[PDB]
Amino acid sequence: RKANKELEEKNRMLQEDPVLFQLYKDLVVSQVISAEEFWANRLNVNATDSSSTSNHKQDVGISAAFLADNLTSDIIESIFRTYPAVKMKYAENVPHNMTEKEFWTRFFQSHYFHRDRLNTGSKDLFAECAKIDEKGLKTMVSLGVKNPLLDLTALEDKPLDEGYGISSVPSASNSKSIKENSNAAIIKRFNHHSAMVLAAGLRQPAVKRAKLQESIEYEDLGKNNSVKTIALNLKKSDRYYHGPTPIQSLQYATSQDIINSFQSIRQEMEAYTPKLTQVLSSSAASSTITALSPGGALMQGGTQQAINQMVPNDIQSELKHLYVAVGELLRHFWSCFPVNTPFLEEKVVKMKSNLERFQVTKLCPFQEKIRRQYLSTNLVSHIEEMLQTAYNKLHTWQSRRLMKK
Amino acid sequence: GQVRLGMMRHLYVVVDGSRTMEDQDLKPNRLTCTLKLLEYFVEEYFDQNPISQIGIIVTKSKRAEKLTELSGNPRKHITSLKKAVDMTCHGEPSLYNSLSIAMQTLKHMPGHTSREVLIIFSSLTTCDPSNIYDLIKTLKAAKIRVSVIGLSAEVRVCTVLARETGGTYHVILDESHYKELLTHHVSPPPASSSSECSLIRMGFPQHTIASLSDQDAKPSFSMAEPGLTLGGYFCPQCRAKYCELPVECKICGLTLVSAPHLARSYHHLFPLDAFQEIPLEEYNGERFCYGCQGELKDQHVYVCAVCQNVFCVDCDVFVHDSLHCCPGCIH
Amino acid sequence: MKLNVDGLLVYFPYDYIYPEQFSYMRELKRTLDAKGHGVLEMPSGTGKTVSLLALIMAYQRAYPLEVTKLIYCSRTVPEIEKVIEELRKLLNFYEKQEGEKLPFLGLAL
Amino acid sequence: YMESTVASWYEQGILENIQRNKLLFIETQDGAETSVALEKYQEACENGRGAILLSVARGKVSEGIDFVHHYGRAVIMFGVPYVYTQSRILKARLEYLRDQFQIRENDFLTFDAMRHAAQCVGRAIRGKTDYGLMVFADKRFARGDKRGKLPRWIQEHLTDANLNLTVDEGVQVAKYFLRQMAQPFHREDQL
Amino acid sequence: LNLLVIVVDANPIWWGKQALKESQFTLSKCIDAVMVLGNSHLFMNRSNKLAVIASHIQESRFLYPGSKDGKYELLTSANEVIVEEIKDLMTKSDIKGQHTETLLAGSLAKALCYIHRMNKEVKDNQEMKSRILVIKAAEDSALQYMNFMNVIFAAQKQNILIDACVLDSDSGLLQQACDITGGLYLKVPQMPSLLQYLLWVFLPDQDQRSQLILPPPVHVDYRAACFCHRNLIEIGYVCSVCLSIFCNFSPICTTCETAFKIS
Ligand SMILES: [Zn+2]
Ligand SMILES: [Zn+2]
Ligand SMILES: [Zn+2]
Ligand SMILES: [Zn+2]
Repeated sequence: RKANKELEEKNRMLQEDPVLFQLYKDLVVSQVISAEEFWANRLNVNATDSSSTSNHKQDVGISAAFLADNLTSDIIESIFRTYPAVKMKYAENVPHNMTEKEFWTRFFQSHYFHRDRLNTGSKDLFAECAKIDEKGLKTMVSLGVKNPLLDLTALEDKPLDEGYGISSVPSASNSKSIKENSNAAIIKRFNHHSAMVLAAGLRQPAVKRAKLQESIEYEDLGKNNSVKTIALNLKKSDRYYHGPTPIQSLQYATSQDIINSFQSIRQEMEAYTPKLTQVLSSSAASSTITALSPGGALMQGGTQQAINQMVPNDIQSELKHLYVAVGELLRHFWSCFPVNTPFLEEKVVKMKSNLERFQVTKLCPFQEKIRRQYLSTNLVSHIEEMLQTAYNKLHTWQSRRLMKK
Repeated sequence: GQVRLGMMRHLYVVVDGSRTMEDQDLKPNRLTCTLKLLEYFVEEYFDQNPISQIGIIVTKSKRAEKLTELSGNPRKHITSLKKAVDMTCHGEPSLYNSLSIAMQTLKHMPGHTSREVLIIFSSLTTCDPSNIYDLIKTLKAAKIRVSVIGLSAEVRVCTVLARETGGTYHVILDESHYKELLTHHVSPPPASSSSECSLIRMGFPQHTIASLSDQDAKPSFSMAEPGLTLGGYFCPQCRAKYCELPVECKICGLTLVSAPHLARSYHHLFPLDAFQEIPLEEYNGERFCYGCQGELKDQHVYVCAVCQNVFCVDCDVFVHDSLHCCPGCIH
Repeated sequence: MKLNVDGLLVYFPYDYIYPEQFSYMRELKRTLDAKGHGVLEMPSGTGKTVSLLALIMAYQRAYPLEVTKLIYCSRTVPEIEKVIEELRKLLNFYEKQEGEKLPFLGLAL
Repeated sequence: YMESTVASWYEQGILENIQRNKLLFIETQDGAETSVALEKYQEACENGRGAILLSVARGKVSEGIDFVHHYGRAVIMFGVPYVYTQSRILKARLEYLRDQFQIRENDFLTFDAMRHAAQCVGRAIRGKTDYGLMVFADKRFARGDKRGKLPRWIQEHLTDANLNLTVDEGVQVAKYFLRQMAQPFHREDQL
Repeated sequence: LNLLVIVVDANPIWWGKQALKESQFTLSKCIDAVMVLGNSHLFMNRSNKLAVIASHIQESRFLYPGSKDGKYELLTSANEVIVEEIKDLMTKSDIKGQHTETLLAGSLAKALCYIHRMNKEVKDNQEMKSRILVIKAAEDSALQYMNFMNVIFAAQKQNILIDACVLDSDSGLLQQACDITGGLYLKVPQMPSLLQYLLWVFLPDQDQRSQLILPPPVHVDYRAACFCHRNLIEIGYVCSVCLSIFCNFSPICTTCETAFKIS
């Protein structure tokens, strides 16, 4: 059982697959495989179902604001990633002047889920933060990342040297009323939300110049299509012409013999239409029918399939469980064998492999005392042969380690 | 076949889970049409090379789901494609999630074996949890080739991903055009200089029967819904019964390939001689086409590079498609 | 590619030949032959500065005395920078075609 | 008009559908916000997500910046550019032009609007080997008074079948054109 | 509508030795058996079509391309054209030291393309089943193996079954061709009685063959010998660059002449 946690992980793997559970039970009785080792094999996979996550790249807060209905809906998780400040405020309020249940009461409170104030829905507060932070990024903050260019005022020469020229209304602050002013605020929220969606995903002349560098030149001009695909040249085409299967017939004769055979075949072909071959054909047919018919001699028919047992399908299922358990053990022994590195640690790993192989052979002997004695079948001999092959490789490794010593 | 080709190819197929596949831009719904063409492509890919294997992953709602495990059997992939038609296929697929899992699976596979990923997108818009550009840099570091096929759309991001990994971007202008792209995918691409090339040990398992009428036969069961396996191929390294001859032994890690399968891939090593086509008879040596021993019914002459034997259009098309040899040269 | 105006050979860095470009060059040459301002409509897809500079430079090489100086005016400062960069690329191709050293003076204000 | 149209679109179930198809990057009166919207529009195209930017043809900012072909595959013109708040200065100039020369006041107004509109329309094409779509949503273009003011090279590309297209028919023709240009062009084909 | 194509490997030297032996079976008897089988195939279904091809040592000739005795006119005409073709090819032969054995692969390649042109001629709405019958008396050639393998793959791609009967000795190339195609492989002990064997198994249509009981095709072993020293190995290293079997690992691969990369 090792660690109570390792044992629970092994139990979960056994629960997932019925065939695996039977193999695990046989190994536990044998003691060939540790519960921790079984848990490690179960946890020997790639990543998770969603691996990293499933965050959106557009309209993350505008996916289903107060329309889908903490860590409940994936929508609200994407919204938390989209606005870090809103997520931080929610986390701080969780035990301070508010609870999670209280936050849910606020979520469905009137003027929010009911959309009776600030229109929108559950992204109303998010949009308020967006507009405010966009105005702050246009006043207090600016373009933090600004190199040779990558800016706005610096990108367009120097801001707007419009030192009282003729055009200025454009940004007419003194004139913003309510309807048009509200629409301008909505544009600010959308622009900030797009930046926030980019922020959720990852936890200008300079851009144009980089694109120009990518466009300049070609991959073919650099090298070719797939980098530098090396040419393939074969010194001997003759070796391929020769067949791996052994030559069935290989015989020759003298040139004079070839002339004699040609003369006889020329005479034989000219003779034709014997007609009276019926007597020979009738005698030949009588011999052929007996061989061609399934009854009688000269017929190729085997497939005895005489499995005298109680329930053969159940016996086959028991063998499959034994094969799965033995195969997993053989895979572990082969991994240890691959890393030879003849040393003291390698000898310890080889001793562990031997112990597990011997315990698997004891399990095969117990299986022989089961359905190979009661039902007189379960041919565990093949499973024993696979274990013997692993033992033979272990014996070869021991010989190599002795030669190294 | 002058360029180096990968004898073992772990091609990976990614199918879009977007609602756009459900929308019928073509006369049939795109998801069903693409899956049917993929089924033909999977069968052709396995037929062209038995050693090469395919793995299918479908991303739905930005979550990666493995439609089929990488395997040498085409039928299992075809069954998974039928299941994909059954699936809702609703919500934007995640390019990042599928690529990350596929790349991790490829990392386990040996560097010398060619590792490739094929992606089909029905929507120009791409939605993923993590930035696509960061993943493309990771793919460049890994020994993986990525080819992206857009459906009736051209995407700069997909082209950039393909060029960086050495893959070729493709556009599905027509269903027939998509079949041609799949035929190009079935053919092995030239091996990159970065890709490792090394001799690989091969185990050849001769089939073992039940000796003489079950003479002390080693009756088995399922050693990678079976019965009593008395007559089966044995892995040479571990002497274990195996149901299918072209299956890599899981415990040994040693690929098992039959001699006829190697003979099939011999044609790939040497390119077929091109046949020059002239509408004019041009004093043709033989009125009868050499291949079918019959006079041409149309004014087309095919001339081989060396033998220069006459070939009719039907013979020329068949020779490239299946024969993979010049009949006049064989004589 | 070299283009003959019958007074000089015009060298194109792109080396791309178009029927519209050939028709434009003939019409522009007629405008160049007869002094008197004039308005010419050129398609947006072709670069205005690259096409105009190549013919003007060839005419200036053929007839240096006629034009003491060349002045280019652009509405925006980035366009002024683009004209100078395109002129520099055109000069480099001209330098490869002619003598190894081909000094030219270009100013952006 | 653009702000008013957006407000009407938000009330109807149209703007939300447009947002799903493409990220919205409406231009703003503030210069810094307009530059941020343009940069965000470029970033979405690099990402491959659909990006839509709403801009004013009359505004000088649109004239100053030409959209890159990758950033803006298709350019759409709605209506004919006009100034609602235009002062008496333009009207006085039109009368002065009539007295000094021989220019029709209506013809000058149509020509002035068209030269700005044509410049905005012709930003999709930056190179000979490029694919671009130009769409006009105004009936006057169909009448042809606007078409005559438009440059001759654009008129040669324009077709009677293209003129007065139905909204569904125009979108279908554009989709067919994109499928035809999806396959890569070749240098020999240009020659 | 079933197409049966019969390809016979004819070696003048081997057939001449049979004539010198003076055994009752003769090359003439073998062709007579093929013609009787062909008449029966046409007789059972008018739609069914018969094509007969004979392989010479250096070339392949297609034999197939009234009721005087009351025999069906079409059967009589088909037999007459075959009789003229077979006699002309057999009477005159050219002795070559390089190629004393007839090329079955060349004849098979011609047959497969001929079936392909005929299939194109056949209307798409009507369905045609294509099967090949091969009779081989010539010895197998190691050089012909590369050409032979490609023709088997062409038959597999075109889904044409190949059925082969061997008069004297089973051929490894021929048995492998039947195994890949899935066509039945049979060995005939008595050469004079070959016609009776053809009628029982080869003559019936694929639907008829399932209904009747026919002897199972012989299992084909798979043998891998390295071409380096022509020696069979249970395990052979295969070079990635040239796909060539090696009895033992080689630092430098002779077949492609490239040097294996060593870490
Ligand atoms: Zn093994
Ligand atoms: Zn032919
Ligand atoms: Zn040839
Ligand atoms: Zn090699």
